[PDB]
Amino acid sequence: QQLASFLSGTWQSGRGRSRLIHHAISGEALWEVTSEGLDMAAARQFAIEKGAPALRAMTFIERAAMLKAVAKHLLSEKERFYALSAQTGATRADSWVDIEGGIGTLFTYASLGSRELPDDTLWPEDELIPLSKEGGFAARHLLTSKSGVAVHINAFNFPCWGMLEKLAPTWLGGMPAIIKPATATAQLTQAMVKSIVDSGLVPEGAISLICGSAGDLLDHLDSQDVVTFTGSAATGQMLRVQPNIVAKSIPFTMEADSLNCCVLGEDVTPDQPEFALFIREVVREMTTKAGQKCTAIRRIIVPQALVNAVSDALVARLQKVVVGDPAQEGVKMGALVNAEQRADVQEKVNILLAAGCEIRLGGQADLSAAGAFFPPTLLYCPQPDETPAVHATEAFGPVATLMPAQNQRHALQLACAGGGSLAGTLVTADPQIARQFIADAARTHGRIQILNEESAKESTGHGSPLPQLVHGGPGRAGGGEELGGLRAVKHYMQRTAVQGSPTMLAAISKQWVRGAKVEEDRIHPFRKYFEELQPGDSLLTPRRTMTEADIVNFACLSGDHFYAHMDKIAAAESIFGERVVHGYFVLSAAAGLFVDAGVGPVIANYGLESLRFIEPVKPGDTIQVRLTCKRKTLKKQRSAEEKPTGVVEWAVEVFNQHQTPVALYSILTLVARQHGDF
Amino acid sequence: QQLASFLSGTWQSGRGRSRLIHHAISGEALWEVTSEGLDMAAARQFAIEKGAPALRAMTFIERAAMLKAVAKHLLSEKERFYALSAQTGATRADSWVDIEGGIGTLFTYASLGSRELPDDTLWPEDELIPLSKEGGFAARHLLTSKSGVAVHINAFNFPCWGMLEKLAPTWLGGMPAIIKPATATAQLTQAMVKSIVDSGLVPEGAISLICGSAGDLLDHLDSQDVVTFTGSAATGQMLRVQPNIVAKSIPFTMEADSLNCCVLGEDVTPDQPEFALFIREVVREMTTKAGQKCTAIRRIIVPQALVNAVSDALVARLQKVVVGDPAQEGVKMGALVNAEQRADVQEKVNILLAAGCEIRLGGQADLSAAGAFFPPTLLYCPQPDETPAVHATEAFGPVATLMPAQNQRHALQLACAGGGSLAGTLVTADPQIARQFIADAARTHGRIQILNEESAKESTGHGSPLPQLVHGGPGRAGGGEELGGLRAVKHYMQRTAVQGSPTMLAAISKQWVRGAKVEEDRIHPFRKYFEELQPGDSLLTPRRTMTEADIVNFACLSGDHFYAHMDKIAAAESIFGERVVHGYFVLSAAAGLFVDAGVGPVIANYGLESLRFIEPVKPGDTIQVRLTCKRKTLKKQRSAEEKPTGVVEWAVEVFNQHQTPVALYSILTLVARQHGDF
Amino acid sequence: PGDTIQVRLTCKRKTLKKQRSAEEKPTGVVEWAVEVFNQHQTPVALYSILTLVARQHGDF
Repeated sequence: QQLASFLSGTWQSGRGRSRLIHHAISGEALWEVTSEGLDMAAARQFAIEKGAPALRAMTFIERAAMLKAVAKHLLSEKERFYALSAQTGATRADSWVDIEGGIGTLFTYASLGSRELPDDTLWPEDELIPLSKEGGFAARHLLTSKSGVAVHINAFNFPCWGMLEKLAPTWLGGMPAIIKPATATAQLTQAMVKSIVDSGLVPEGAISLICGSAGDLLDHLDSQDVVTFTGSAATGQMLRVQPNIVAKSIPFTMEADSLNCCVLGEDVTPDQPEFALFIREVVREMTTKAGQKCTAIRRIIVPQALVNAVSDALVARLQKVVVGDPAQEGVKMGALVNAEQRADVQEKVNILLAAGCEIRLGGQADLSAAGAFFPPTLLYCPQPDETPAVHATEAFGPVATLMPAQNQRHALQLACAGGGSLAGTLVTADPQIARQFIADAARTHGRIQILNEESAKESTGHGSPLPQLVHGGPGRAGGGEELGGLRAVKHYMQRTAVQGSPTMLAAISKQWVRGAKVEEDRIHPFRKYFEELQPGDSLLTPRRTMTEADIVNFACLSGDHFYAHMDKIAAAESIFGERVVHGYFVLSAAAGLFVDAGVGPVIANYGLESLRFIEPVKPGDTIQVRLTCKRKTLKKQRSAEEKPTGVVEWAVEVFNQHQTPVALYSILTLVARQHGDF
Repeated sequence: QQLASFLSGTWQSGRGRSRLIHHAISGEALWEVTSEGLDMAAARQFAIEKGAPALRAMTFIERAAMLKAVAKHLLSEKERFYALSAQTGATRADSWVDIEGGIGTLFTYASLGSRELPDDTLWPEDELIPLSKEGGFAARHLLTSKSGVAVHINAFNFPCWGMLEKLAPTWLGGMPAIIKPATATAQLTQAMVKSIVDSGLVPEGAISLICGSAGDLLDHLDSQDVVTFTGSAATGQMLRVQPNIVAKSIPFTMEADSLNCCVLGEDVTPDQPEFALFIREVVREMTTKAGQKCTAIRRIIVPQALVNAVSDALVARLQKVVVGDPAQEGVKMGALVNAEQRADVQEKVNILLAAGCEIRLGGQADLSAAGAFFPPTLLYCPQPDETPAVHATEAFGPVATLMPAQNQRHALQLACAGGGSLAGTLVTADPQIARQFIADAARTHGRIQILNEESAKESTGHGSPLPQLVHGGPGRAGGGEELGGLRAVKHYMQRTAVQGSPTMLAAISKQWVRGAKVEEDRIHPFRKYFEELQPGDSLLTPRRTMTEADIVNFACLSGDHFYAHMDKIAAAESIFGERVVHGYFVLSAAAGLFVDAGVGPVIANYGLESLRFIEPVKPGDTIQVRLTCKRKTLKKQRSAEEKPTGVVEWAVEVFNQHQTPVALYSILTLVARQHGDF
Repeated sequence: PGDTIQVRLTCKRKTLKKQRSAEEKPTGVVEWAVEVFNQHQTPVALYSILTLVARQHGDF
């Protein structure tokens, strides 16, 4: 039953030297995997000629909606994925984290995209940068999709999460994806790819899959493609010096093995809740998915005095973990994915012992049984700062090393001796200890959690990467960065500075910018439905002369009697030199000048975005407002009942009688549409 | 006279095989350069043991002040720099570009840093991310300095701008720098390093200088270091696969040779001003410092019909450029820097001719003269889309190739045929043309300018990278990114997600976050001076019950009679279902509840940052405000006269009587300090 | 109009009130001196206000 790979739009396989996928529990070879003789160049050309322009023609909103649809469809069919995940040696909870976290990543990126990306195919990322004095020359930065294909080489740990956490920003960025899973678990990736393809929800050529070897696919890439790698450091570093990849300046992100730490702060005593949650945390991160997560804890750093009590508690809670076939009731920790991984973990443990580690629990595994089971293992390092192997060697399984520290600073040095890690944890109740730990050791960790009693009730965990937070680390951890919210979307896009006149920048951005041409229409802009509005639709209001009576009435009604408005003596000694009008009254009176009173398309206001008070307004000044439609963003109907709306941002400029701007800001509104999209 | 290297705090030189620095005009060898036998490992250790912690102890405000002081001291002594620049073959305007642009980059980064970086040693880049339902578990992203040293390997084009361009963000990020200029022009870099060092304005070990070869410096770097390279693509791609750099995941960004284009829009005709400014632009970019800038125009793409007119105009304007010794009155364009560079330019021109290019203006130089002069060379390519060498070969001199296009889209394809460029220019007057060009060709360009009549008045240029805009490009341009404002500062820092309870995150951040512990005083916070204020100092105000009278009075005073407030019939079928209170009146009444009236340390309000209206406020509801000090930022006294103030951001939270929030926002404020720092 | 006023509020006289029972809250009577000045610091109004003020400790 050879495993097919989906490329050039067809399901096909290869012929030659194979590899086998065994059952992690029984040991039977239940899949054969090979991709020899497949035209890799044809697959790349297929993804580029028809997948990429199809994705790029969609606006960001349409791509986010497509992410959401795909997530829903994948969620409806999760039972198939659970049944396949059972073959890899996972309990129901590990398959849960993998499956449900991958789909939840899709949902999170869909939400972020809908909420904060433009309704366009281009993405203007910052505000307009003025580069002159009369305003004829300005700049802003834009992001456009790269035109190539994204190749994601994933590791066996998370066959579904590891694919979707990369796939979601790849599509949100507008790029097709060629996915190459790890051979040892490709059967679970294939089924999810087949589900996505058979849903009909994504464009043709937007997703390809290589089961087996990539062949010479990297030799055919050019500078508009991107490559991401997850796995062993040797394979990644070999890929990093790929002659084609270095000749074309192809972006390459690497995520290697890291030695994640968990530190116990000096301030805690064994009679505190922090001690118990620390023990529970170390055990959970040691034992979930048999400790095969990239973020699983590998080094435990405790104060010298606490070592014996900590070791007693760890072995006590850790002996109560039953390893076996999760289909049996009473099993809490399954097996490694194959006997090869078991041999690798055993030889790493043997290296650590040969380099000066004592067994506290279960160092040797049954290296002959059918299932790839490993017993939970807790090691001890007595000379932590002169045993350099414990800071470089990572057994990729339920194995962790306890080690002592001193004076709360030796612990920081030991945490940094890892050489760059993905995740670290500090259990403490003292906020100053946590400040010191961050300021000293954040530079070697990609993610750090301070774990006290309050955070422990809803904390997601030491080993769980959330889609909103970056996932990566320096040095030993590869150097790359994933999952930083929209930070990940930007890795599939080119950033470009665009210089020119404001009017040109407005036309290019499809958003109005300061100083650009406007259009006046003799119909108030608040009477136009969403579709009739264009950026640059502008209204000059009538004037209102400020008076002393306005200062008095506003101070009274609001209750703000700040001396700058109500005290002549104190105002004379201020920077302005006399009494001025309240800034909030300038804001309110401006709204009074431009707001259309009667029922119309404008539904809500709900938001003001960047208000600066530039010049003071005095009694005797006359103010006037220009209201320009700045940006529009359609909102997708989440049902057939909801009335179709869109978001409109408006630029507001308040001028005095010298045409001098005295206030600048944006308002957000909800505006109704004439045509919904169900 | 041998050029010294400043490493380990001492001025020293090397002994062995040397390179010679010849005068570009006369040809005399006036410097000898070698660094053999210098302890590079000692230099790096000197940078990281005393330069790096010294820079890291400074807040971003102090490092910005140090940048400004260094820029001033450099500007005062610019005559020496101009004199050493004369030796390189530069007219007064080219040296002005280099010297004043480098110093202006320092000034700009000082300004950006003092204006928008925290008064701390850590940089919290984003707002708090809630990760729980009850608010016990959240996260935000921090940036902290890396521990290592930054090695900047610079090119000969811009010996002053090329160093300070990288040095400003390196220091602002808290990293020591080791500068390695190009040997051919290291005399100008040495003098600027001498100025900086004998100024006494920077910490010890914050800048080192290697004149000549780098020896084995790259072999001794670890994961906390960063490397940058500008120059030849072969040398950079060799550095990219340096075995130590790849084994340790050391960040490495490369900038190489790019074929910058300049398209003429289909809309323009010879009778338009666009045509004249297009000619002027191509000629200025061709002849400024002999066309030796990385952003010089190399490919001119015009419509097939305009080809002969453009070729007449370019030749005419370009014969008027007098090349010679710029010390002679009447010279407009100087020499190249070396006879070696002149030979390289000549052989690139010969390759282009051998690949099918027509001479339009002189293309043969004097390969025996003492000065390294090259005449302005304008080539012609008759069949642009089938001679691939015109899109791959770059003569680093006063050489540019004219080529024809068709149908407005062949020109876009030609622009993209360069394989990734730093800069491109489109001359047009039609904004739709500009939008099409951007949307299709931004992905292969790092910077693009739309050049019309309005922008021509104050346009800084095609070839001048401004410090606010990114400087880089994909593919053939190396793939790197520089100068993007604070974007470049973040390349010398590590980004880290920190999860925990809001109280822990507030301690780590030194800024109050939503949900964190506050502290109340019995003294109103607005009566405290800057130094007495602490993030989290908080005031619960008294309550104000909203009535129908308040709605009527505010609508009357402000003029806003929007139906949701004043029309009970229309409000009946709104989403709220009855009349509500104006959001701006909620804002004003909140200010009335918390603002202290009497003269105190609070000087100005001037700002409101992120206002959302969460829930409607109805008549009969009672509101109460919690005002919390969120973030403090000291402002440096720019004289001894001005009063010392600081910037305080305040968190405002308005609650109704169910303790439900109805408005959240921040106010900015100027607060007087007790003690200035002159 | 154009004059600026400022007030000094001074506690003038305190008089404790005996609790009628063990139930009623213990208050006292405070008379306050009020002095309103204009910007030449000359007084423009003088008067006293009476006030009921809550006590911390009753005497049943």
